[PDB]
Amino acid sequence: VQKAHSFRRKTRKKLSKHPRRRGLPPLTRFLQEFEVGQRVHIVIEPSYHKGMPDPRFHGRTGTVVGKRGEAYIVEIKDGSKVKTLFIHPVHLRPQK
Amino acid sequence: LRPAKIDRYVDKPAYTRREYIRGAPGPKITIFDMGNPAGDFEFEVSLHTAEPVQIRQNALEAARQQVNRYLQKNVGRSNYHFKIRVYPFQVLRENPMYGNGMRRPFGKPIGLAARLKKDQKILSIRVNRQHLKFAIEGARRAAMKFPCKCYYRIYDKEGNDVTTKILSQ
RNA sequence: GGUACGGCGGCCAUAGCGGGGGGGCCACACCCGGUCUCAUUUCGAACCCGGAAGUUAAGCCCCCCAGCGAUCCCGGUUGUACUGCCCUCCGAGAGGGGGCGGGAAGCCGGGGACGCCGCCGGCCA
RNA sequence: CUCAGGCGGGUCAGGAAUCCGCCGUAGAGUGCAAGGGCAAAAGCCGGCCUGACUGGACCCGUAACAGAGGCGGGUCCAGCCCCGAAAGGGUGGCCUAGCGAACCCCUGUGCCUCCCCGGUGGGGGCCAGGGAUGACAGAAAAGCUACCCUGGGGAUAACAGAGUCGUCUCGGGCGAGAGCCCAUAUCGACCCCGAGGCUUGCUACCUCGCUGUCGGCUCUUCCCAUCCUGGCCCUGCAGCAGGGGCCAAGGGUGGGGGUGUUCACCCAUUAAAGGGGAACGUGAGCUGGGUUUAGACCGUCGUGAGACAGGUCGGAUGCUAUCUACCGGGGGUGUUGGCCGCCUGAGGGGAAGGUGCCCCUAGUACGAGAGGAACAGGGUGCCGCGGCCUCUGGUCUACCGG
RNA sequence: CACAGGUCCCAGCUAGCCCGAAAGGGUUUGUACUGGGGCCGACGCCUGCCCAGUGCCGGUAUGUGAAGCCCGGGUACAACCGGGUGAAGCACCGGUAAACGGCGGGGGUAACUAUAACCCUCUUAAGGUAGCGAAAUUCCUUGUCGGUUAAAUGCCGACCUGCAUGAAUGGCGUAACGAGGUCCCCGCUGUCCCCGGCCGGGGCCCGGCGAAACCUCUGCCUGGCGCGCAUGCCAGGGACC
RNA sequence: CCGACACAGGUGCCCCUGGGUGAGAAGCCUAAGGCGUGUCGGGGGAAACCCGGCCGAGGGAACUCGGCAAACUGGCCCCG
RNA sequence: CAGUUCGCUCCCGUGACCCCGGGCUAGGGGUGAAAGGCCAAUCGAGGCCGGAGAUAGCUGGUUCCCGCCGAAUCAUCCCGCAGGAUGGCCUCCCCGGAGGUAGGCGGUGGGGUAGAGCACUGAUUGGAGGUGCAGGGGGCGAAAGCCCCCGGCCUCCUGUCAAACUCCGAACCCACCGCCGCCGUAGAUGGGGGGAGUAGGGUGGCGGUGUAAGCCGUCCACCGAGAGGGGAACAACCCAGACCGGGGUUAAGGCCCCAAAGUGCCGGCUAAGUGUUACUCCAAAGGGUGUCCCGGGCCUUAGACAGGUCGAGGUCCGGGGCCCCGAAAAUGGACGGGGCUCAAGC
RNA sequence: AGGGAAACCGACAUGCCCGCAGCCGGGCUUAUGCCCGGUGAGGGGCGGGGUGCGAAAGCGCCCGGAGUCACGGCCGCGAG
RNA sequence: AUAGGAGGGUGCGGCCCGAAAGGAAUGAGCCUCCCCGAAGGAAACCGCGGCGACGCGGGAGUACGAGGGGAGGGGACCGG
Repeated sequence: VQKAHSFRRKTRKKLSKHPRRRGLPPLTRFLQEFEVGQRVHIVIEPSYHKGMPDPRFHGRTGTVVGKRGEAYIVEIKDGSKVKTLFIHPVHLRPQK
Repeated sequence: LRPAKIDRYVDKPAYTRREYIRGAPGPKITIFDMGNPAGDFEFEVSLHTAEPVQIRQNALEAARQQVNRYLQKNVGRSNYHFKIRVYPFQVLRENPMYGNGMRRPFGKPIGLAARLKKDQKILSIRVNRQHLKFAIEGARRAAMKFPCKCYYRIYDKEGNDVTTKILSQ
């Protein structure tokens, strides 16, 4: 039986957390800052449910191209299409 | 009862989650320890399988019964420890087939079997020096009831292989 | 510059749990009393207001351990289990094997580990 | 503020009423399925409130890559607000389900508009919310066809063919046990490994611009897992007979009753009255009893037309042999010139033979007895084959007679 | 199928039934011993219960019920809204089964063992009466018993357990009748054991007239490959025309 | 004449039928009338086989789904 | 003879009988002793002409040559499933101007599969210890109660598991950055426009399902849409990707004859015509002092076994290679054939 | 001269930045060619403007002049 | 009239035809000799290695080699 894709489809392990990492994460990831042109990895924090990108884009690396509110505008290349996402800094990590 | 060659092989995935398997049958083998489990026995004859095999609970029960009868007759209840080291977990199913064929062909449970790996011990008979020949004969009789090639080895208390050493003299 | 002093943090168990010894210049506490501020779906037990008669008994601070938990290094199991590419290699079949490239988990033995580190201030000098 | 559960202690009070202390990483709870997340909370108990709001942007998903009406979600700007000391939080439910185009209609709210102008009643238009299409990207909708018709499909069933052997038939390994003892004279549990394609099934690979079905008759041929006939081994084989097994396919394996039957059952004989393959051999060989059209009756089901792998009566079988095939009959060439005659036999075909009974051995061997063989030697029947018309019978459209 | 016979329904004439667009018309130069419309189907004995369901007929107090008409609102007039009157038809009541069709189930049953037969009671209208029954109806089925045969999935008689018989879509019986289906007996016979002779017409040869169906080209086999059953392909065998 | 035909069908069996046997307008033979044009001829132990016909010892349905086909009886008088 | 006939046999033959001439009933109509029968060889709705060249997603056909590039049968939607639309994949033309990334090395991130394991959730044999636990049943006692067991629940040991388990966890895959390599100013990545075809796929490896065949996806290698050289023929297997005329060397593989190339060389094995099979085709469990070997043993060269006397090696065990039995089918026959035994087998 | 359902309102003849071809100047290069610096039509991007929704912000469409006619060809729809 | 394949493809050999359009007496097939030759490429014999099949160094990159040229003899075929 075909199943359509939803936000939490097949995310039992991808969006799970380590048992020893249960609770609030350290505030550094929440309060980190980025600059235009910087490249950041998309690593979702399951506890924070706001500003979360689609899990299909988890683990990719994107380019910051602006900012709106408290969310960063991240551009990715899915195949040959440019996709723009609004991701909270808690779901982001600097490259290197 | 269908031929055992249908289930002898382990190509299919493991099917042992009773929480989600509906109508899974209850075991037909209930005794796994016999003789004197706490006895102090010098030697242990273990029967290993040569290939990864699935042994049906029917075959396990038949081997248990015949080996136990032989051991009781020729050794004595207080002079051996016959143990089966594997429990049947895999659930054997069958296609439930006026009368459709291959339509909705997922099978319904029909039996149980134990899945083993290469060079895995199936059963162990602990005995003293005198009853080693009887233990070997019982192991051979058990092996004759299984769907694969099996061999036997003799170990001391520590676990060293001394089969040739002992059987030679 | 010292200090078995405190406040705000970083990594978030190699830092935890459980034990042993040591301390009261200042500082942190226990604690004396509830008119005023505040509160009990009763209780000044907590929270809050007012202080020093006593105490270092313990929170706290200094030092130590390897019982549990965690986790880093080395040696054995072992280049074992498993696996990417090629194959006119074997096997009745299941499946295995050769060449080049990767490589565990668990267990055993010997060490490590009873946390590092940053900003500021108090007291003394 | 901290749960579920547990431990020790308490008047009624016990397993469970209501309490007190300790342990307790969540083993509780969330409005609801599952997954994930939540412990000075997102859980429990309280205070206030309505942001479950108005005017709009950009982006992700349904729908990766890679197009989308509708729908859901995320990040924001402004307005008016809620909570809080403040930071900060609020565009419903901790995240993922609980729902839906066009046309038409109802409601709110302000504006535009109705054919030469102006007023009134009424109509039309823009924006927002609502009434549903579950076949859920949105026709309003019951059946028979056996009187059927058309276009196709081997993209798709029934018979047959092909693959497989679950099932079917037939073997093997081990040996618990039954056999006075004795596992293997015979049977052989519980288990396990195989062979054939002779039952049924599964698949849908060839065949739907057509390959005619079951059964019977006629005829040909082949396999052995052998029923009898030939020769042997073990025996719980005294003889006569039995049980198990081996080599062996030259020959035989027949006649009848009911039934369309194959099959199965039964009768009298027999040495036996074996199982199968050949497009379930054989309809350009036959028959047409069964099956499967068109007529009709009964039972049951349906309001009905009708239906029934339920009975029952009737219901068509086309052929001038093109090639090859086998059966017999002829004309040529070649075989180092032609012709007449008699031979040889490389090869092919055969069953040219098969099988009962009777007399003696012999009422002997064997055996307590009953009962009862064999080697050898003679006779003859039946089935099959190849010939003949002296005898017997048919015919004798020559012939003679009534 | 029809048929004579049985029985039911409509109709007193400008009727009942029917053709048609209408005008007019058929039954009708007719008149209930008649015209029209269904079902069964000579003849003999008979045809039981049920009106809840569907249908038909009569009543219709009462509810609903279209247009038209009336009243009030609205419109300088209408459109429009509310109410009153309200036929037929439905709701409602009754008759009607030789109208369509139905005629089960348990609680039970006891006395002898089965049997249960009379017999009492509830779900909905009633619970199959007289007859017939393994039947053109019976699944199990080749039911069981008896006769017929040496042998009987047949036929005849009986039993009742009627999957799923039945009274006018009639039940049962029936003399005579039948190119209807079905079983048995005497006799007869080449149907058969088991086939053999003979007659005439074809077949065959010779002289004439003289086509058509059909036709990719061709045309030997065994075991294989292949779209899985090949004269043509592969390896072999054989073969003068 | 119709059926495409010098078609074994249909139309038209629409009107009539000497002698013998015989109940008979039956079957058979024959007179009148007609024909040899229901139109290709010839050959032959010259077969097998097919279609029409006759017979067949002993048995008498053993055949077959089923006595299909054929055979048995057969007219008249008397009894019954 | 005949688009319904002929022969024998059979039925009615004074009646509801048979036939003839003149008339009437005409197509959703007539007529019908009811068979959907008959109505001019036509009847479940006649014939003729017209609408009409009706329509169909279904079947068939579509005509000259060479040259260049060259697919697809997979995603969403449809009363959609033999049919269409939007995309993906092909081709042709044009604008733009400085980059791009199929492969690789190192780095920064993501993962929870194979394997493994019990630290959670659910399963699992036995033993030991602790708990009166609504267990439960007995001894014990008028009754309240104790003493026994068995069971339930915890810790440990022992022996086992998981597609809907995970304290751990690869190979490997993906995103991005630097570089090597390659492509690109003879114009790539990219953008615009015109024209399509494709919506049945098959073989092969892997995954779920099924007794199996098979069905359903996935990998893009080969046929489809592909020549040549081989596997005996063979779609798919091996070499190999091909303009035309010549010369040479090699690939797959092959060398006893068919048939080009060795009756080639050394060491060993097989006695079964086993085999003469890379894969498309290939028989098992179980057994063999049959042979050739390896490794462990106990006795062990006047002493070990076979039968207290001889007087040289025995007696076991676990394995490896080849072979043997287990092994029955239908037209006569299949290592491709002949045939092959220090080989022409392995 | 576009925006809007309608009433109706009603825009850059270049303010600025990158920049290919071409042009100019310089260096290497035998030459071609390469590199560097300016100007750069066409191209891209800002800024500003008209109208529709709004309280406004902000967005959609549009604005710094290329269209029109003809011959021939491919394709889509309807007619057989 | 002893021979097997969808009737054809590659190469040549018999028998036959062969004026014109094709070459050719301004020389055809043919015979002899000389030169250069791409990729490729031997052997006689000498020494050595290997149990052996055989190989290594020299001979030698030699003879030969697709093709590209030249000279001599003969005198009518070659292509088709």
